[PDB]
Amino acid sequence: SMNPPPPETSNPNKPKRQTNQLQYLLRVVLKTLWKHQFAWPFQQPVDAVKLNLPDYYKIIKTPMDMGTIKKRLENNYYWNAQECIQDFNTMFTNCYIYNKPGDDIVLMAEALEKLFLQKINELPT
Amino acid sequence: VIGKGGKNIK
Ligand code: NA
Repeated sequence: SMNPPPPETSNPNKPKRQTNQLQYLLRVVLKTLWKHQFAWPFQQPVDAVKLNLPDYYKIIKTPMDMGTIKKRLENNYYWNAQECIQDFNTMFTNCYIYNKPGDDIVLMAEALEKLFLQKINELPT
Repeated sequence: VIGKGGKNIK
C-alpha cells in the first residue's frame, strides 16, 4: 500500500534507565501536546491510504508522529532527552517540508511546536 | 503536493 509499517517503538537490548528529564518529556511535554486541540493529525502515523495521499511517503523518508514518540517514551526507548527531542523535531520538519506553507496542518504544527519549545526550555536539570 | 486539506481550525 502507500503506507509503510510504523516506526519501531522498543529499543533492543537497551537497559532500562529512568531519569527526571525522561519523566518530564512524557508526563509534561508529550502529555501537554497530546491534549491540545490541534494534536489529532499528529497522534498516529500519517495514513496515506485513508487520507488518499499517494505522494506523502514519496517525499517523507523518516516518518515520525507523537503516537510513536509516546510509545517510545513508555517503552524507555530513548537513552536521553536529546534523542526524544530529535524525534519531535523530525515530526515537525516532515510537516513543514511536505505541506504547503500556510495550510491548516502547518499552522497546527506551528502551534504545537511553540508549546513544545516552551516546555523544553523548562526541562529539569 | 496533494495536501491534507482543511482541518477546521477557523
Ligand atoms: Na508530521
